[PDB]
Amino acid sequence: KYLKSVLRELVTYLLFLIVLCILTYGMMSSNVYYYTRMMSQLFLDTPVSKTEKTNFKTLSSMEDFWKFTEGSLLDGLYWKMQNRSFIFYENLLLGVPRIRQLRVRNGSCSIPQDLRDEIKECYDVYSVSSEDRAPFGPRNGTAWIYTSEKDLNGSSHWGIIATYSGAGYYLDLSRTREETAAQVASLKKNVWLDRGTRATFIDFSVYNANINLFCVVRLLVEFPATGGVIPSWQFQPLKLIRYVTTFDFFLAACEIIFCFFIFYYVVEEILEIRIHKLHYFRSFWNCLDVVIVVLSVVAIGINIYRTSNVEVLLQFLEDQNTFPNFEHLAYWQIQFNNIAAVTVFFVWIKLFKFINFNRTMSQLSTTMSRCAKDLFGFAIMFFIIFLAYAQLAYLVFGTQVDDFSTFQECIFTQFRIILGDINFAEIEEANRVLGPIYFTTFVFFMFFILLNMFAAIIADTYSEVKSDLAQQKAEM
Amino acid sequence: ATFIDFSVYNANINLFCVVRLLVEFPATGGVIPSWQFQPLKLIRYVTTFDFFLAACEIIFCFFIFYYVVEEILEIRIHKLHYFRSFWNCLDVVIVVLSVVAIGINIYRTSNVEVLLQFLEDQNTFPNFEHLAYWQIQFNNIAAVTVFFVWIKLFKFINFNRTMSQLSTTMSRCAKDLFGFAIMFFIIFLAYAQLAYLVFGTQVDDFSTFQECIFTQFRIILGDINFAEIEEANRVLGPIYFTTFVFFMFFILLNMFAAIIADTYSEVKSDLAQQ
Amino acid sequence: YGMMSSNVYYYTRMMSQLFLDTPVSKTEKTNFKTLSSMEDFWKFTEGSLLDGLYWKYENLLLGVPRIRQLRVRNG
Amino acid sequence: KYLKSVLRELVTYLLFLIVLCILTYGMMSSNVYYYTRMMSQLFLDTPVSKTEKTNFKTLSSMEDFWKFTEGSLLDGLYWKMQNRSFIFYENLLLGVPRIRQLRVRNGSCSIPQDLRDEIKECYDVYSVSSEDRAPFGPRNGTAWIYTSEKDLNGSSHWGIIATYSGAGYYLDLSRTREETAAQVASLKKNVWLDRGTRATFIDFSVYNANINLFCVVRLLVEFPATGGVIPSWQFQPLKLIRYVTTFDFFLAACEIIFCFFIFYYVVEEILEIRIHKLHYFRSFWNCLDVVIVVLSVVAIGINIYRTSNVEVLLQFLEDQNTFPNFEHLAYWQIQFNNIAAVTVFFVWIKLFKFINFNRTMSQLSTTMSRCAKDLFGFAIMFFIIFLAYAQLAYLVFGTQVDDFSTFQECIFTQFRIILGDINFAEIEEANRVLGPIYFTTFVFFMFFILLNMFAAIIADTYSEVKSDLAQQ
Amino acid sequence: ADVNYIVMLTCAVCLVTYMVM
Amino acid sequence: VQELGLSLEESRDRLRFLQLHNWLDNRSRAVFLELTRYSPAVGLHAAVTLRLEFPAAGRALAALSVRPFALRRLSAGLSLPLLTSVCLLLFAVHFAVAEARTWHREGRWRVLRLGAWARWLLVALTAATALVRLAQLGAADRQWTRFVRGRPRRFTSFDQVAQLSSAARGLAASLLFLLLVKAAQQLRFVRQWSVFGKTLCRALPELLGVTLGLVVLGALRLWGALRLGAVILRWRYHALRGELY
Amino acid sequence: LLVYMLFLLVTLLASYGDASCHGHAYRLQSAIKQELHSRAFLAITRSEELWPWMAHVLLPYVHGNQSSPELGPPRLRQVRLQEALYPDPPGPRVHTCS
Ligand SMILES: *[C@@H]1O[C@H](CO)[C@@H](O)[C@H](O)[C@H]1NC(C)=O
Ligand SMILES: *[C@@H]1O[C@H](CO)[C@@H](O)[C@H](O)[C@H]1NC(C)=O
Ligand SMILES: *[C@@H]1O[C@H](CO)[C@@H](O)[C@H](O)[C@H]1NC(C)=O
Repeated sequence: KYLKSVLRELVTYLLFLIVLCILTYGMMSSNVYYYTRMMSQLFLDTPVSKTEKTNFKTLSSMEDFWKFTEGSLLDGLYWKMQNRSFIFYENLLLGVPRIRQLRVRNGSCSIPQDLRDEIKECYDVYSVSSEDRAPFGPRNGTAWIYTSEKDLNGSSHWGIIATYSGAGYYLDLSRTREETAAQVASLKKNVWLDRGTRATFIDFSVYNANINLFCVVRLLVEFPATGGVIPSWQFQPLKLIRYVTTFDFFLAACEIIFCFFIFYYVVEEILEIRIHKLHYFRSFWNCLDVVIVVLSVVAIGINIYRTSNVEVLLQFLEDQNTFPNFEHLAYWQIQFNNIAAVTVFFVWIKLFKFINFNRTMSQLSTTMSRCAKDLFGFAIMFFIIFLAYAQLAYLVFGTQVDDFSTFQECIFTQFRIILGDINFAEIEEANRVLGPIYFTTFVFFMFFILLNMFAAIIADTYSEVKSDLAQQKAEM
Repeated sequence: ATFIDFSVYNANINLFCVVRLLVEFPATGGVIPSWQFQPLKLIRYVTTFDFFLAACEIIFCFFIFYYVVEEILEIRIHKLHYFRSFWNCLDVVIVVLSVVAIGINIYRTSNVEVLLQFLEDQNTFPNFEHLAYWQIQFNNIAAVTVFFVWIKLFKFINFNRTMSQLSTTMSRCAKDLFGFAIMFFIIFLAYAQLAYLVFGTQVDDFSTFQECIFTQFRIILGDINFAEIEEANRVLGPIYFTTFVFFMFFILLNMFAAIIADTYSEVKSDLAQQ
Repeated sequence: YGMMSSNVYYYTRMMSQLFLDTPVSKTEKTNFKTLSSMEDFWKFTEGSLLDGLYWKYENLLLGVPRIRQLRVRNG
Repeated sequence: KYLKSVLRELVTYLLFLIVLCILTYGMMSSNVYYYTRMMSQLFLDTPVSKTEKTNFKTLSSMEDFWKFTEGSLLDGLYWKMQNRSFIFYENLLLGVPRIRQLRVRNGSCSIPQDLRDEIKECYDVYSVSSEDRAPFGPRNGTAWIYTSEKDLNGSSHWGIIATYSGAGYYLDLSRTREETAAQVASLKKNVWLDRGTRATFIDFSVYNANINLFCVVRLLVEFPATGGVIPSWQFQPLKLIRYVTTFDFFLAACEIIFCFFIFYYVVEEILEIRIHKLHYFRSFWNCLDVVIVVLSVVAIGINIYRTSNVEVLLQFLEDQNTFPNFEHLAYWQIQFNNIAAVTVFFVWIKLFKFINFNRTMSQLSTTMSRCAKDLFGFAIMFFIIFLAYAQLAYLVFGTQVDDFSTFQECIFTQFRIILGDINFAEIEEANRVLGPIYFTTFVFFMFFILLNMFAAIIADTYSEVKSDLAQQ
Repeated sequence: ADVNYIVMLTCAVCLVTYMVM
Repeated sequence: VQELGLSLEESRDRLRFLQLHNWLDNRSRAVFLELTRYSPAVGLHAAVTLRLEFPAAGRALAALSVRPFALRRLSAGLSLPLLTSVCLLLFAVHFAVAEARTWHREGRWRVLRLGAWARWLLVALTAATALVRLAQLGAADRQWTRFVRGRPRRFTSFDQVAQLSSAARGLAASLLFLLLVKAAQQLRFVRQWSVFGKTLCRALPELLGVTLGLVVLGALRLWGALRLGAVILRWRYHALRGELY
Repeated sequence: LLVYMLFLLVTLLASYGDASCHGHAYRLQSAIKQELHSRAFLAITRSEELWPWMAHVLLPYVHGNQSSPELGPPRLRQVRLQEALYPDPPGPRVHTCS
């Protein structure tokens, strides 16, 4: 026999793959790319004013942030409809935008008494233990009174420099430009962004009723304690009113079928986890099954948790004069996409378990399997020198090059040098003598001396496997 | 959508020109412009070389008739197992492509007398989109035909012993190359789907599936950008890049080298021994 | 080789430069490759299109140009 | 014994290579390639006028060409002083440019009977048997005189699209802008050329007083009878005033020493030919010596030709109102490149002869005998596929890509794709289908098959040679 | 939330040397 | 040298008054412009300099460089660099005495041995790393006390400390890189993984020789262009693994 | 093995013991160069725009209300070498120094 079981095991896998492919096709349309592109180009490409040539991406001073927040920002937000405000006469700006900042207090750090006679105040790096909570300025409204993270219904962000909190001093802008401009001018007249600020957030959302699909926007400007301006942005095309069309019902049915399939697989895996064999971890085709099941279970858990709580949208729809809070939904959508992509990638990789239909594929699979052990053995030795080079580059160049700034960047730039992409002219001025020595020795050693070992091992293993297979056939 | 088009003559150099300017308004707002320009020459009667090219075309038709009659009289000999040669299933491609080219050319030149009667510039818009469309297909068909006829020189060139050895090396390993290319493309499509799901809406290099495939091919060529991949996803982006680079440049690529190398060595050893 | 002249590429590039590279108007820089709004499209319609069409490059128009529109319905 | 023949010869070859390198050290500047590239790139930057900006590639229609002709078409060389006309006080108004144009005659064939009244100006391709000397226009001056090229101190054309003979007419500029502008304006009033011109060549000689070295610029234009014109331009650093200081004497002494060494080697070979094995070619290693002898003979002939041209050119500069005739010694840069290649080949031969002292670090790199040809079978089958792809790309593209405009540079574009420089910004919209297909099927068949087999072909050779060495 | 690398490096070295020993 | 004044209006007045005299306009080999940028938030200093070169009377060449460092004086006590830069001297002395105890033990002719030379490069590197840090600490302390002595009127040019703080960090990274290479070498003890290192050992001589032969013949990519090294590595690895089994 | 591990621990303490200000130094230097308009300061090639440069972007930086605490007045230096040279022939400079 040995063929009736494999046929069922293959047809069920093909059905599951078809269902997953339909499901992943249904979630990735073509309008979202252009939607995001128009939003980004409207908000991140237009200059601050007609004379200045700096956009949001090239902010370089705290004065430039004030110049941007009145001008390009207000031009993008409020459009004179031929009251409400449609972004492109298509995208509706629902609610009102909100701006908030995080600041620290004076005397946070300690200047040495040797030079205390000239330095009066200091402000350390951002930290939860050393953030200001006292009122300042004219002291009327929420822009000058500290508000707890719990009352703001926010969460952390994990910015480039650090992980900011959700608290701070916030202010809800108006619904029309004539009042938002006045509010921003009032915030600028009194000193609201002094040396003590560390971050500033601007966020809003749009609907674009033509295609039922939201879009949340967040703009973050970071002020490090060492000076400078670090901008950031994020656009997320959410979708919260899913069940409108027939295709949406079809997608829901496909999701239910996928849940049934994953239940059947977990049942049939827990069935054979002990019956056919106990403690079978030497196959690598069953260690993949548990990964598939775990990833899919996590995906369904995230999906069922995210869509179960949409009370924010309803409570906004009761009264549309307040700021909608859609941060958590966007975060969970990003997490769900990240999980689903990996899940489908492993599902596609799983296909290798069945392509053994003839001698040509069987011998190739045998060659690939037999050469895994020594390749793994040599990979450790290769990566030891690779990480030694990475740490050398990080220590020597990791402060004046902008490309070796952190360890991950050193790893990635060495991988790119393996591809022969990165030029060497930006290292000699960083360091005159050790720069080109590093580049030359690294390319000399890793480029062919330690790189063709993989090819040699693979070639020798394949040749000897083929020779043995041919020899045993003739011996029989 | 909005279409703007017209036709141009330019009496100086006898080359017509039909244009088409397209501006698209997506449902999300914005403008997407596009264009296409296509010169045309439908006189072909200017000097003594007109009859030269006519004679060339008619003798080409005679050659095509000879080739098709030769093939059909060969069909009078063994019918099946005729396709497992790669030099007989290609000659039918040659004749069918050339016949399609001849038919499309005669169809295109059949409707030309309407083109001349607009130099008076009457008050009527000419519909010239069919002629432009049929000038694009003909060029592609001719290019593919000339490519294949250039390729078909190997069946004559392999009578040299070294050329024969290279041809034997190629023929004896094609099955292994196809078998391994299946696995290679399965892995390639898995990575392409991963990238499309992750960087679908931000990079403009992974806007669509085919664009993802072409971007991965350029990555293999060594044309990574990596400036937008890292910012599109701080995690799981660099992971994808590093794993793709490792698996491709370290493992998958060398298998082709191993197959070709040992196949060539085995073939030459067997040939010398025999 | 006979059916491939050299004038076609030069003529196509010249037409592209005439109709796609010139600015819409002497006051802004938005040529046809960088349309961003309906107003810019209108400015092009009274602008570079008319200049390149009825030129004082030395080509002559035959027939008459036509403009067409596609649209959808409300609701 | 058995060691002098592998040591003295190697030492002599190394000394000859060192002498050649010393001679070539003060022969040409290190930026010769960059200078040549800059000269070739900036040879098509002629504006039209103050009204229109129709450049050379933007003036093909009526008014564009009219604007290009009327303007600074002849004002590039002559500039107003802060007479004389020096752009940067390096090339003063010492001489005038020359223009040569070759034409043919029509009516050298019979029109068809059907088109007897339709085809009258039916002219075939220009050839040697289609030479005419019929002048047209009103005879008012000496600019419409008929003359040959042998008696006018000239040569042939050697064009791109048409290699016409020396027949035609010649035109010379002036030594000042005041007369040149008036002459150009008078000529532009009426017609100046016909449609029967086959080849056109503009030759300019410049003194370049900043650095003592003759400079020649050549611009070629040829129009065939099948339609289309192939334009080209190039520059050559002619060597005719190289006698400046003791460096010229040192170079002459080095050339004399090289000639004496070549003569001694030829004498030794002759003495080792008639009294030894002669008319033998079944060695497959002596061909290197034959090629070295041929290269030395070619270098000697090039030096002799340069000396003859210099001697002939010594009769110029008689008056202070003529131009320097440099149309006979324009093979100096090519000769210098050939000399550098010969020196490199001599160094390679010396290294190959002296590498025998290596125990095993050079024995594995000597596989030419085992690989006698053994490799052209791959080069031919690679170039056939390369030309097939080049033809396919030049046919399917070539109208809306701005890159694949002509074959010779389509080859370069595919080479750059192989090297890693990929654009892929114009192929995709030029043709959405069959555009990406070309790129993918090209990269797959180049980077996975052919470039991967050319490694195996030398791998198996190395393994075979190592097996022979081990078994021996 | 500031991290001190001294104790981390010391413990890592101790654990690694224990494993090899 | 000029002090560029002390006040904002004084700076402008000095600039104009001294600029109407043309003191650096004719010859002016170089000018230079350097200043300090202490930051209290992170406890880091910064040596900033702006150089401007006049090679030819007319055209001027300009460049700049900013070197940040952490000023830590030797007299601060028993700071971590001081503790870690004195036991490194002890390790260097231990290695030197251990190699000297072998030199005389074996006699002479201990040259042309990598083990006899790799153990002296390590000693030299450790000694240099130990001494450069002490020099940096001493220089930093001297500069700081000089500055505090004349704070309202002196400049003290902290650039030397920035130079030494980078040299020491480079040496400390090179030493760690060498240690990591040694750790990689120590991986051969696995029975099935001992093949790689010794195959490399037998392959390097001829490989370097033939690379030198090719480079003499010519910086074009020939070796790694497509493949040659894999050819030799495959043969040597196959032969050695066949002998091993 | 114990000696090797101890030496590795010592060198790790020497090297990465203070490897927490490494990022801060990078951010500081990036902030300093961008503020001084480094790309603008390198763009100047004549000996007259230097004065408007350091008269509108350097003085407000070094001298200000708070203006990035300084710790020391800046200095200006010069060298003239007393063997005054002459302008070179026109064209590219002699990039070997004379
Ligand atoms: C913060 O406190 C310090 C300590 O007295 C003081 O010098 C400084 O002026 C204070 N900052 C503000 C903004 O008042
Ligand atoms: C704060 O409140 C006072 C009291 O009503 C009001 O006059 C003032 O305009 C408000 N804003 C500021 C900036 O003082
Ligand atoms: C935060 O709490 C709830 C959200 O569930 C909401 O009713 C309240 O208005 C929110 N407050 C602000 C300031 O958004």
